[PDB]
Amino acid sequence: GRQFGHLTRVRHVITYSLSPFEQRAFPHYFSKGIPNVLRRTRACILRVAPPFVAFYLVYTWGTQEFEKSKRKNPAAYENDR
Amino acid sequence: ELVDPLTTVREQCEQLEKCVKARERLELCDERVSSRSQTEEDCTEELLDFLHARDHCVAHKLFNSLK
Amino acid sequence: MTNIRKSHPLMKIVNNAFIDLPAPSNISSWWNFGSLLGICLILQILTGLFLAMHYTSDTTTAFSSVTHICRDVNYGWIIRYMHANGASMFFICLYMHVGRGLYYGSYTFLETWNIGVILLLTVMATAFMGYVLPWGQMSFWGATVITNLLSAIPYIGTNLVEWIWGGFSVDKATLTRFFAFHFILPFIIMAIAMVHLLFLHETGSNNPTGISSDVDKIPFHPYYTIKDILGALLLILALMLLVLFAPDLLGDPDNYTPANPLNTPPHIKPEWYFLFAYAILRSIPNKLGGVLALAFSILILALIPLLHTSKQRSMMFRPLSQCLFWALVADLLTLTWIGGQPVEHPYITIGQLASVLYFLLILVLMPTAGTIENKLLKW
Amino acid sequence: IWGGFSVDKATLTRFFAFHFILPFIIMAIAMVHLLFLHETGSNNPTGISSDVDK
Amino acid sequence: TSDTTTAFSSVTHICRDVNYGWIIRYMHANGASMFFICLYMHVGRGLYYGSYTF
Amino acid sequence: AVSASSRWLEGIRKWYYNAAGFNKLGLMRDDTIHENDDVKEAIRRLPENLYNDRVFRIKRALDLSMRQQILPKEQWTKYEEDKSYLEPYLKEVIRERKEREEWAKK
Amino acid sequence: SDLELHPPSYPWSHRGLLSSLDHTSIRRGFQVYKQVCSSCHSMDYVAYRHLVGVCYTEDEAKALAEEVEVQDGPNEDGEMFMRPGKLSDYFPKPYPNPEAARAANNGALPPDLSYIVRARHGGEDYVFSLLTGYCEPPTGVSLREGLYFNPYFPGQAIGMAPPIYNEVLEFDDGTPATMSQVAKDVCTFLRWAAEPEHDHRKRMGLKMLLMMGLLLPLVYAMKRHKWSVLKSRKLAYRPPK
Amino acid sequence: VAPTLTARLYSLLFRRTSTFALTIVVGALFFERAFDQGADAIYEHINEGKLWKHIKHKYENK
Ligand code: HEC
Ligand code: HEM
Ligand code: HEM
Ligand code: FES
Repeated sequence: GRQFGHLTRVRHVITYSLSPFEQRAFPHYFSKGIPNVLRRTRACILRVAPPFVAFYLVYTWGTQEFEKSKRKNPAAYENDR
Repeated sequence: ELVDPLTTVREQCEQLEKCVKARERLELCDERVSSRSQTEEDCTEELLDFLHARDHCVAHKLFNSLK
Repeated sequence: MTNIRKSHPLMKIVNNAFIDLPAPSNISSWWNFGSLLGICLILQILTGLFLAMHYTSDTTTAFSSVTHICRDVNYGWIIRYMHANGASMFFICLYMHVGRGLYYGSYTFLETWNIGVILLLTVMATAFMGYVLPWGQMSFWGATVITNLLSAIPYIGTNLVEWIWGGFSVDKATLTRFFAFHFILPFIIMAIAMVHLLFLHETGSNNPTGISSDVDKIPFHPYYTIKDILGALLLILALMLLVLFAPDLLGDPDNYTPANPLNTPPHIKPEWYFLFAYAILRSIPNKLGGVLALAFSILILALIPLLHTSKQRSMMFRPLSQCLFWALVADLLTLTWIGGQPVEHPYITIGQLASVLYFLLILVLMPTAGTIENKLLKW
Repeated sequence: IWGGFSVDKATLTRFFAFHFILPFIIMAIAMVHLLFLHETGSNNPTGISSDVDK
Repeated sequence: TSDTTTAFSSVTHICRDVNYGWIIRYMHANGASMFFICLYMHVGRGLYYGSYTF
Repeated sequence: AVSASSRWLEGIRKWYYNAAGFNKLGLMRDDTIHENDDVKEAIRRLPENLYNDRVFRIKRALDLSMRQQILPKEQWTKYEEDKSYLEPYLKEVIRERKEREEWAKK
Repeated sequence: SDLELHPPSYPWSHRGLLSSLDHTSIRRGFQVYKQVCSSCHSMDYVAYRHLVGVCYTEDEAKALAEEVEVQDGPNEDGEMFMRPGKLSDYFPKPYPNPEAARAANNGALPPDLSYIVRARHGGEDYVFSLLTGYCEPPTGVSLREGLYFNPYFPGQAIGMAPPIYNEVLEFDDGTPATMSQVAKDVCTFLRWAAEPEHDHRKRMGLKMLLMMGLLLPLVYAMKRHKWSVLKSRKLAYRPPK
Repeated sequence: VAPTLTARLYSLLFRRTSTFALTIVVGALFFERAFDQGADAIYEHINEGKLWKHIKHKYENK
């Protein structure tokens, strides 16, 4: 109903925070962040890539398969007859 | 006169192997055709092949060669 | 509520559908689209208007006018492309807004989902006519078949086609009609949006974990506004770059020639998103049975919420579902490129190959997934 | 607003758009005009508080 | 059609070849007029009872 | 007819159980569950000792996800220990309605 | 299914991102059209408004225009004009009518060149290599009389008699005309014609990018700056419990 | 010890939001007059003799 008032009931939690001025926009964003980028990227790339392979394969597979099938009329039947 | 840069740049790439290499195929076609040309055979298909990579070389060169 | 300036017109108290609308803490930039979608649209209306300001719909006029637009009209070149290219962007903006729904199972909300369903169906024809408006060679021929397509109705179609034509052919009035349709139509959507939104206020947005967020909320204004602002700003270049330096990239239609009913194009394709359906369309030799599928293609979205198979909504915890999920992703994109192919024999097979797969992914695999997994965790 | 030295073509075309879209705007506004009315309700010919009888 | 050359001849053509092109055009124009006198009264009521108090 | 394979079943279980990140966020199986009607009143019948603890971990959980940090693995939940506390309450609500559902058939 | 050739990718003075056109070559590229292409293919969409773009002085382009036009204008006071007057006039067609065009071309219909660039696939290099490419009919192939073999050509038999030879003409420059130079010169000309805005449209294209990098981090910072308090939260669960 | 311009600046300008707002337009004005003036040179520096601005001098007023 009333959005902030009545949602849940919660007791004996404590919270701490600072003025945004009190702290920095990039607390080692570069150094400390780069590992975090890496670690989780693999958890996905396990389950992400495998299909993308398949298309590109088939993509070229059919591409070639398409090409010679079309490209060369005197391929199987050459122009002796 | 002026002979153009083109005809020159024409020759520099046709000098390359795959050019003359397939140019043989043209004759491999052509000569066989010359006897057998009664049948449907034509070397056009190969001509394009011949000319394709041919001017792929000719690409970069003459545009510089021109004004 | 003493001296609150948001009471005085009550209208400002309706405004608190935003600024105090709470939201869960963790929200991915995946969620920034709903915003963008509305924003992508606002621009549309405006630009899609000023066009008309110099535009004329007439069989003789329209092309030469549109010719004249980028010629003599101040910035007639920026604007037209702002309209067209901006259209494209609206799509990929849109699909993600879909993709989020699935991948977390946000579709669990039934009605809100359905509104999106209808909402989707609407948008296509808009562009469709919007694409005919150029009266280019393709636009003539493209609609020519797509409209002629509907003739496959066993009985009532015969009259009905010429009716929507208003003729034996594509002739003038068939143009003019569309203009009106294509003109009014967005306003309708904008209304519908306010419905689609509305239910959402009832139950609130969901969170990536697929878990009740009740315990932790956020005042909307200080934060998500910002991430949107940036998110909004993301869109800018995305169009700006394309629209400015390299116009003709997704401007893939090559036809600036006057539409010729005598001439027929050797290649016939709609633009991209129009293809993947049209790809399936190419597949079936049966004329009627094919159309039946194309219809059935999308609408199963609404069916999907019947397919909630598991005790956990989101797919972030189900690898296999996720495995499945990404699998389907490609099957579409293939068809796209497939529909982007002439109908030589591998493609012929290929579509036939990829076609039945598509539904099969949906219609068989996905439900059984959690069934195992429900059983797996011993749930 | 002409877009010209005279009444010529574009001055026409513009209006068409304007004259075309414009009602939809009004229809929206109506829903505002109405809205407040729900707040305080309609009045009665006597110019008197109607509270007692509805 | 809105065009300097077209519009008139088109509108000519409307009541000519268009099914009921005669009823419709007048439904539009004449119907416009009615909207006015409908409207003013809605004003007049407001004053004569002072409904403008809102 | 499974005995040794039964033993073989648990590995993938333990494996699959380890293939879903919430183990690595310190969750359990129960709090994972998608809501439902039975879910609802089930919540009612909980004692706070769990209930509150149910709360915090969730609240704990969400925050981490905000910052894209996964719990230090040492502290990850353990396939040996899964708390079923939900279900002994769940079967009640399931059961009773099935009667009403049926007893109101005829 | 003539093997669809591609004209190879040529570098261009404009090919680069910020790369622009030379108008001098354009000055020439006009001349040939002014000389040749007016044979059949016209361009209906261009006024004499060119002035400074290809650098032409108004007077020049005017006098350049005023030479061109000149048709009737006295039909019982209902007109058009001789001698264009202003430069807003477009460029006279060689043909009154698709009929007079096609029959004269013997069933061939010369396309407009106005927009022709962005129409065909293969860019301007298409025509360049097209006008470049003409080959002798390979062994065992025949043509229609008008049709001339060209490998690029989709049917590879084109009714267009190859116009260009080395020094067909002289240039307004006076640079010796070269079948290649002649070819390359007009290529830019049309390519610009379909895109008069072009060399300008990159200005803001440049201008926006310089502006562009400024804002993005600032927000992203302020973003983080606001969010900073969010990601800095600390929970403590201390049930007295 | 003197305050870094920052400590000056807020005290001077950013404190009163009007001023804080006021300066915004002010520099923005001088900004564009200088800003666009630079890029075009860079632009036309990049394209030399491709433009009438360079080209047209060949034939301009004869
Ligand atoms: C012989 C009269 C004539 C000359 C002179 C002439 N054109 Fe051609 N042109 C034609 C005709 C006729 C065709 C089409 C022939 C065919 O389709 O086989 C054609 C083909 C073309 C095409 C390609 C048509 C297509 O399908 O894309 C272009 C572009 C073109 N002309 C423009 C030019 C240009 C550029 C020049 C100067 C090199 C020129 N015309 C000079 C008559 C001419
Ligand atoms: C969801 C918003 C819109 C969609 C999907 C849409 C669809 C389209 C499309 C796809 C085009 C083709 C663009 C092109 O060919 O360059 C187009 C053009 C056009 N649209 Fe829309 N449009 C939208 C907004 C509008 C609006 C609001 C209007 C009317 C105010 C409008 C009127 C036009 C006009 C006049 C054109 C002519 C330009 C042309 O067709 O090429 N569009 N529209
Ligand atoms: C023009 C098209 C659309 C617009 C403008 C639009 C707009 C929005 C907006 C602004 C939101 C709120 C942001 C959010 O909840 O993440 C939203 C939410 C939603 N929309 Fe739409 N949407 C569109 C299309 C769709 C479609 C096609 C569907 C489904 C078929 C859909 C389903 C949803 C759902 C499920 C949500 C809530 C998701 C959640 O809270 O997790 N929307 N939409
Ligand atoms: S009916 Fe014309 S192609 Fe299928």
